Amino acid sequence: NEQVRYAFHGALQDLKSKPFATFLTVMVIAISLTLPSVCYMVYKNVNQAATQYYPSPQITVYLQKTLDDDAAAGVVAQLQAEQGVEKVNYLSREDALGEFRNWSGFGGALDMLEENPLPAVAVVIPKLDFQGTESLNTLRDRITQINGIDEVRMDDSWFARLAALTGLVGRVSAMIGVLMVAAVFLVIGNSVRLSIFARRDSINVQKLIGATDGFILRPFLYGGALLGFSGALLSLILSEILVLRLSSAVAEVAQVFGTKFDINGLSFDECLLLLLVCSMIGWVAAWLATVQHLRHFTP
Amino acid sequence: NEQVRYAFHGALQDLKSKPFATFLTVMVIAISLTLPSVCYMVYKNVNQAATQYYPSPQITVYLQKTLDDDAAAGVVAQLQAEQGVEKVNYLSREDALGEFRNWSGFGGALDMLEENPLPAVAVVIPKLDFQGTESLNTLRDRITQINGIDEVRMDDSWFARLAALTGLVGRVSAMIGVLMVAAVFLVIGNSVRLSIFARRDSINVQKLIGATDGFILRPFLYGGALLGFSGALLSLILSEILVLRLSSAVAEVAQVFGTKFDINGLSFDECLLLLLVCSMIGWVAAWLATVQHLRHFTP
Amino acid sequence: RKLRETQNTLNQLNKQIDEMNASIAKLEQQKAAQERSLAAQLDAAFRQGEHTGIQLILSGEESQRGQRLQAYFGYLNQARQETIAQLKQTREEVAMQRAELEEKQSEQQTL
Amino acid sequence: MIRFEHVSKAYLGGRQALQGVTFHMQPGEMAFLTGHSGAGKSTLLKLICGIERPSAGKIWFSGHDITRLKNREVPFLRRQIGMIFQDHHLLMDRTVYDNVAIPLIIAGASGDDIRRRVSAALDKVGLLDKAKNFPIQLSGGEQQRVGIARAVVNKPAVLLADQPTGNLDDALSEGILRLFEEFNRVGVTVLMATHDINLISRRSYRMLTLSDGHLHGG
Amino acid sequence: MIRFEHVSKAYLGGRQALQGVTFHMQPGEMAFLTGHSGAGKSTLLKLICGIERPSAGKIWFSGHDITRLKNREVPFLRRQIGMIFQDHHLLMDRTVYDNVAIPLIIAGASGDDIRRRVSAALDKVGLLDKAKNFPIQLSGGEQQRVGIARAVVNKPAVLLADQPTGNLDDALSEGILRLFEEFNRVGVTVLMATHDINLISRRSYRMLTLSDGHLHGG
Ligand SMILES: Nc1ncnc2c1ncn2[C@@H]1O[C@H](COP(=O)(O)OP(=O)(O)OP(=O)(O)O)[C@@H](O)[C@H]1O
Ligand SMILES: Nc1ncnc2c1ncn2[C@@H]1O[C@H](COP(=O)(O)OP(=O)(O)OP(=O)(O)O)[C@@H](O)[C@H]1O
Repeated sequence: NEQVRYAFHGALQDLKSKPFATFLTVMVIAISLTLPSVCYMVYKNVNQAATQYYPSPQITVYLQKTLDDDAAAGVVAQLQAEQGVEKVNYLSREDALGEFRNWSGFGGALDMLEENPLPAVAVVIPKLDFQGTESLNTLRDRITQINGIDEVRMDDSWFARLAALTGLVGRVSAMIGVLMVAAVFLVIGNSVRLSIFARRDSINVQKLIGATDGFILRPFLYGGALLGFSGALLSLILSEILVLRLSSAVAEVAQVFGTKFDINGLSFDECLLLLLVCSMIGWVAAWLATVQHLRHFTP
Repeated sequence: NEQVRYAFHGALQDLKSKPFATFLTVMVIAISLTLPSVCYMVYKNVNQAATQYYPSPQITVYLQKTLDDDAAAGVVAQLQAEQGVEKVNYLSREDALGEFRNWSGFGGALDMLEENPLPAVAVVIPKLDFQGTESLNTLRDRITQINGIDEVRMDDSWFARLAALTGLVGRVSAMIGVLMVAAVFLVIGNSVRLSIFARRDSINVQKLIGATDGFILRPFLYGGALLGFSGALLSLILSEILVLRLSSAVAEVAQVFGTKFDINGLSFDECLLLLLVCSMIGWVAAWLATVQHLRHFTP
Repeated sequence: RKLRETQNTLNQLNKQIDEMNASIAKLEQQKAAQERSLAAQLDAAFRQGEHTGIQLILSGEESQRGQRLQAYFGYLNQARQETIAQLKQTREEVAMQRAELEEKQSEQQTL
Repeated sequence: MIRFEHVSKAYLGGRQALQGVTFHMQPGEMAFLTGHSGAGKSTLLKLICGIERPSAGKIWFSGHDITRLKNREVPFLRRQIGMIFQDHHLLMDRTVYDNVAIPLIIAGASGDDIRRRVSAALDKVGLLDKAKNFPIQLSGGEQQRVGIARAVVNKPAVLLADQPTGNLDDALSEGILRLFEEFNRVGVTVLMATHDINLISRRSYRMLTLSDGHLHGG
Repeated sequence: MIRFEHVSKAYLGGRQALQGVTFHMQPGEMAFLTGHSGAGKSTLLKLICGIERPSAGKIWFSGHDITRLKNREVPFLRRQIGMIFQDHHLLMDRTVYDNVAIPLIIAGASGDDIRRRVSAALDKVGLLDKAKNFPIQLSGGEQQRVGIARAVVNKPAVLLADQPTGNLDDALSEGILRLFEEFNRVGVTVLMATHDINLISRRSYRMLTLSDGHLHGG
C-alpha cells in the first residue's frame, strides 16, 4: 500500500529530474507511433469505401425464349435459388420492361415495335465458396451452361482486380505495420534501458541492507510504464491533429471525383488499446533492463 | 596528427565496451530508417517509373458519310496531319466494325439493320501545333475546320478522376515521408545524447585536469558519426532483403492485371547520400550534446 | 362502261395489292427483322447490354470512353436513336401507306 | 558471533587478497583491524557482509554457515549488519534525510518513528542542521558522517566499520569512537578497520593485524 | 606565487565557507593547511586551482590576477599545477597507465617519452606492478596513490594536495611526504591540506590554520 505510493513518487521524481531528456524520449516515442496509426486510418477508410462501392456483380446467364414462369421456377431450382445464390433477382418479362424503359436506354418503342422481347434476367449473388473467380472459372461456365438461359453475360474480372489491389494493400501494408511496431518496440526498450543504465549507480540499495529485488524493481517498472504511456498519449493528440490538416483538402477531392468520402478517426476502444499496449511494453522493457543489472551486482 | 588516431581509438573502445548496448542502438536506427528507403521504392518504382500516358483527349471530329479511304488523307492533309496532331487513328468504315463487335457492344444488328452507320471520325494526337491548351481549345474548332467530318466528338478525359490522386495522394505520402525523416533525426540524436550522458563523469574529470575545449570533444564526435554511419549501413543491408522478397508478389500480379511492372533496388548514387546524411546527423547530435554538457562543469 | 370502270378498279386493286406486298416487305420486314435489330439496339440497355453502366474504368481504356462517347456504346446509342427516329418515320409512313392502300381498296370496292 | 575457519580469497585475475585467515569473535566484542595498504582488510569485511565469496574455508555469522549462502537469503544477512564503506556508497540525488532513512523504509517502519529516529541518528554525528542538503552540498567529513549515521540508525547486531575516521579530525575521531563504544556497551559486536595509531593506542582492545593476506594477530 | 587579498566565498544557499582570508606564498615554499572538519580547506584549494570563483577579494597566481579568468584561458592555468583531490577523480574505464599518462597526452608529448615518464612516476609510489589493471581492481590506498602519481607526472609549478595521505598507513604517508619534499627541494611550491597531527609534528613547516572560514594562521 504505502510502498506503492513511495515507488510511484520516486518514479515521478526521477522522471522530472531531467525534463529535457524525458521530453525528448517521449517525443521520439510519439513520433515513431504516429505513423502506424495514420497507416491504419487510411487502410480502414479505404477498406470501408471499397466494401461500400461494389461487393459482387449481378451478371448472369441471359435467357432464351424457353424462359417462362415455370422455366424461371426450374432455373431457381437449378441455379438461381438452389446453387450458389444469396438472393433472387428474377426480373422476367414485365419486371424487366419498365426497368429497361426507365434505364439509360430510351423507351417507347414497345407501342411501335409490337412487343418488347425482354429477357428473363435471373441475377443471383453466389455464395462465398462460389464467389471466387478461380472457383467460378469452369463452374461459372457450367452454371451458365446448365439449363434454361442460353447466353451468358460473363464478368469483366473487376472483382479480381479489386482482390489483387486488396492483396497488395494487404501484404505490403502488413510488412509496413510489422516494421513500425518493431520500431516502437525497440525505441521504448532502448530508452528505458539507457535511462536505467544512467541511474544504475544504485548498487547501494542492493548492497546496503535486504532491499530485495522486488523492492528495487518497483521504482523502475512504474517509471517504464509512465514513459510508454506518455508516449502513447502524445501520439493520439499528434495523430488526430495531423489528419484534421489532411482532411479538408482530402474530403474536397473526393466530392469532385465522386462522393466526399471523408476520413474518420479512432474509436475509444482503439485509443485504449494503444495506451494499454504501450504501457505494457514499457513495463516489460523496464523489468528486463533492471533484472539485467540485478545479476551483475551480485557476488 | 596522433590526436586524430587517439580520439578514434577511444571512440572505438567506448563503443566496443558495451556490445549489447551498441547493437541495440544500431538496431533501432536501421529499422527506423529502412521505412524512408523502402517507401522510396514505391515512388521511384511503379509510380513515376511505370508512367503510362494519361486521360488525354485523343477524341476527334466525327466524319460524315463523305469520308472514304481518300478522304482519310484529305482530313490528314487538313487537320489530322497538318494541324496539331501526332498520330492517326482513323478507324473509318470496316475498321471500327469488327472491333465494335468484339467490344462491350454486342454485334448481330448489322446483318439486320441494313448497314451500321458508325459515325465516321479519327482519334488524333494533337502535336505541339494544337497540343497547347489554347493551341487546341480555339483552334480545336479550327481543327474541326478541315475536310468533312460532320461532327467532332473531341473530348477532354481525366476529369476529377485526375484529382483524387494529385490531391489526396499528393499530400499524405509527403507528410508520411516528412514524419519518417524527422523520426530518424530524433532517434539518432536521442541515442547519442544518452551515450554522452552515460559517461559525463569522464568529461568532468578530464576537464578539471586542464585539457581544452576541443580535446574533450573529439572522442564523442567520432563515436556519434560512427553510430549513424554503422546504423545506416545495416539499413542498406536490410531494405534489399525486403525489396527482393517483395519482388515475388509484384511479379505475380504483373500478368494477372496486365503490363508487367519491374521492381528494382536502391542505387549507389542514393546509398552514398544516405550514408553521408546519417553520419552528419550523428556528428551534429554528438556536438550538441557534448557542448551542452561541457558548460555544466564550468563553475 | 361499268365493266371498264370495274377493270380500272381491278387494276387499281391489283396495284394496291402489290403496294400492300411492298409495304409487307418494307414495313413488316422492318417490324420482324429490323425490330429484332431495333430492340437489340434497345437491348444494348435492356437485353444483354449496358444495364446503366457507370462503373469506373481501369488504366489504359481501350475505347470504353470513346465507346460511350461515339463508338460501339455511345455511337451505338446515337445510331440507335437515329434509327429509332427513322423507324418512327417508317411506322408513320407505314400507317400513311396503309391508309393510302385502304383508300385505294375502298375506292375499288365501292366502285 | 563471527567466525572464520581457514578462509581464503583469491580474486579472479591472480591476486591472492587473503590466505589462511581463522579467528573467532564473540557477541558484544569490540576489536580493531589493522595492517598496511593492500593487506586484505576490506576483503575480510566484504566476506563477513556477503559481498564476496570465499574460495575456501568456512564463515559463520550468528551460527549459520554463510559460505554457500543463496541469492534469496543474502538480504536478511545484510539487514542484520550495519556497515560503513570506504566510498560511503550514498545516493547522490536524495537529501541526507532520505539516505539515512532508507534502511528504515526497507525494514518497514511507520512515519513518525522514521522521522524521530533519523533525527536522533543525524544529531548523534552532528549533522541535524543539514537534514535537507543534498550530498553534493557537503564536504568529505560530512559525507563520512552521513554514512555513519545511516549505519547506526537501525540498531544492528554487528557493526562493520571500514576506516570511519579518515577525513575526520582528532576531536571528531574521538567522538565517533565514543559513539561506537556507547553502541557496543549494549551488546553490539564492533569490528573497526583502521590504520591510524593515535586512536587504537589510547584504548585497550583486541587488535587483529594483517600483512599480505595472513592474520598475524588473533 | 600565491596571494590572497581579502578573499571571501559563499556558496549558493547561504553557507559562508570563507571569510576575509589573506595570505602569501613565495616561489618554492611548503606549508600545511590545517583546520577542523567543514572549515573551508578544499574550498580554498578549489579557489587556487580555478574550480570555484570568489565572491570578493583577489587571488593572484604566478603574478597574474585570476580572480576573473576567461573560460578560454582556464586550461592554461590548471595545467601549471598538480592537484590531488579527495575523491581521487579517476577514469574508471581506463587502465592506470592511461590515467597517469593522460596529462602528457593533453600537453602533447611523444610516445616512448610517455612510456618512460609514466613508468618512472608509477615507480615513485610503488604501483608499477599494477600498471595493467583497471582502477576497480585496486584498493583504496592504491587508487589514492594512482591519483598522486598522476599529479606529479608533468613537473608542475605548484602542488595542491587535499588530504593526500588518507587511506595510507604511517610508513606510506611518510614516504609520500618525502616525495613531496624532494619535489619541493627543486623549487615547486607545495600546499598540502591535512588532518594528521603526528605527521606535521615531526617537521618544521609554515602552518596555516583555518577555523570556520577564518584563517588567522598566517
Ligand atoms: N558544493 C558545495 N555547495 C555548498 N556548500 C558546500 C559545498 N561543498 C562544501 N560546502 C560547504 O562549505 C563549507 C566548507 O566545505 P569544504 O569542502 O571547504 O570543507 P573541508 O575543509 O574540505 O572539510 P573536510 O575537512 O571535512 O574535508 C562547509 O559548510 C560545507 O558543507
Ligand atoms: N575487485 C578486486 N579485484 C581484484 N583484486 C582486488 C580487488 N579489490 C582488491 N583487490 C586486491 O586485493 C588485495 C587486497 O585489497 P583490499 O581492498 O582488500 O585491501 P585493504 O587492506 O582494504 O587496502 P587499503 O588499506 O589500501 O584500503 C590487493 O592486492 C588489492 O589490489
